[PDB]
Amino acid sequence: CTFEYVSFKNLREFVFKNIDGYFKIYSKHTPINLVRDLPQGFSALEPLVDLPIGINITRFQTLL
Amino acid sequence: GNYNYLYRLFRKSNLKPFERDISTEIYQAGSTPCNGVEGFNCYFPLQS
Ligand SMILES: *[C@@H]1O[C@H](CO)[C@@H](O[C@@H]2O[C@H](CO)[C@@H](O)[C@H](O)[C@H]2NC(C)=O)[C@H](O)[C@H]1NC(C)=O
Repeated sequence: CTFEYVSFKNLREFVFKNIDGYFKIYSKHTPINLVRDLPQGFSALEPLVDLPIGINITRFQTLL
Repeated sequence: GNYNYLYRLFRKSNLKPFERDISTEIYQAGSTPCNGVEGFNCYFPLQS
């Protein structure tokens, strides 16, 4: 508990990397109309959160 | 003697920069594995 912050039709893409204890989060939102897979195209994700966790990560799980 | 301050002298690898290790796992010095029990060739990783 070293940190706490409180703030198919849509595509949400994320980048999660942890370098030297810094957890960098990139994101980009766009509307889509496709039910098969990710649409073919190009877009750039932008950083919003840089959280210095200092925590070793080897595995992750997605919550629905 | 203030023995409340601890430091680590047993670890299988050198740390990366800006690393903080809180592992309590028993250091394995010998070839015999240590299944959570310390003793000969099984040492506590922290020193006071
Ligand atoms: C992150 O944690 C993993 C374990 O989940 C570490 O992998 C271990 O590394 C040690 C040597 O330092 C080995 O003796 C263990 O057998 C490894 N365990 C597994 C399951 O791979 C990894 O080194 C850790 N990395 C950091 C940055 O601390």
